[PDB]
Amino acid sequence: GDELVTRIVPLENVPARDLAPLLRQMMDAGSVGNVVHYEPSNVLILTGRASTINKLIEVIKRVDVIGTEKQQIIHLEYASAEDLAEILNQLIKIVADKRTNSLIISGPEKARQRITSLLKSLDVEESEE
Amino acid sequence: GDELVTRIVPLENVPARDLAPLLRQMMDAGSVGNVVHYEPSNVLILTGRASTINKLIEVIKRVDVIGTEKQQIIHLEYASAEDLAEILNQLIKIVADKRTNSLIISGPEKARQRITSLLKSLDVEESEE
Repeated sequence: GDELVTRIVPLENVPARDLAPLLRQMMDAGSVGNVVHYEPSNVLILTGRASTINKLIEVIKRVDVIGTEKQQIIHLEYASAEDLAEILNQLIKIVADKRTNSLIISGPEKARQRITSLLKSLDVEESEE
Repeated sequence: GDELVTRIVPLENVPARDLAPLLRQMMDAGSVGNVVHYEPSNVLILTGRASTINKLIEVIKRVDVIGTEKQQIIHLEYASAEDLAEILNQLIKIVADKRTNSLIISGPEKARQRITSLLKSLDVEESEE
């Protein structure tokens, strides 16, 4: 409740700077005794009573996983990598592998899904004949 | 009704910035206790009583799907891809595939429809003889 402790959550996805008006606004939300502060390493360090920090650290993990963009690298079944590169690149990162033939992709999980749906569009090997 | 809660809808299609006069105008619409705020990740975070947030989050999903432009990639039946490229490009994105022969297209659903109607214009293989 009123218990004043310091507890520290980074925003890894984004530089935490963007919560400085928000979180010292949450200092500015209620009766003070609060500290919000920022390392270059992008950890967000807090001090405050138990509730103000409840919804402060709420803000912080929030802006973390709602600032998500995260890595995945995926196979390419048949089609040559350079191609699916050529298409998706100029559609507006995207990495190709011919040796093991992989499409490699970054973004949020919603980038994961959207470009997995582009993949599912073309995973098919053409019946060139 | 009067229940004050924070609830958060992104505008994925557009950067949510364009609702800052609108939604803090909806703070400014009625008796306050409201917060509207914006992540770089383009999620739009709200705080307010149940009705003001009813029509606030209304605004937000609204400007989402009315800011729609969304992806689809489509086959090309016969005609070479470079061609239908050449025409539609210089008509004022548009991606070609010769290997699997696909016309690839971005836009709203209304871009979907309009250029599906250009497609239906020429899907036909010419009787070159």
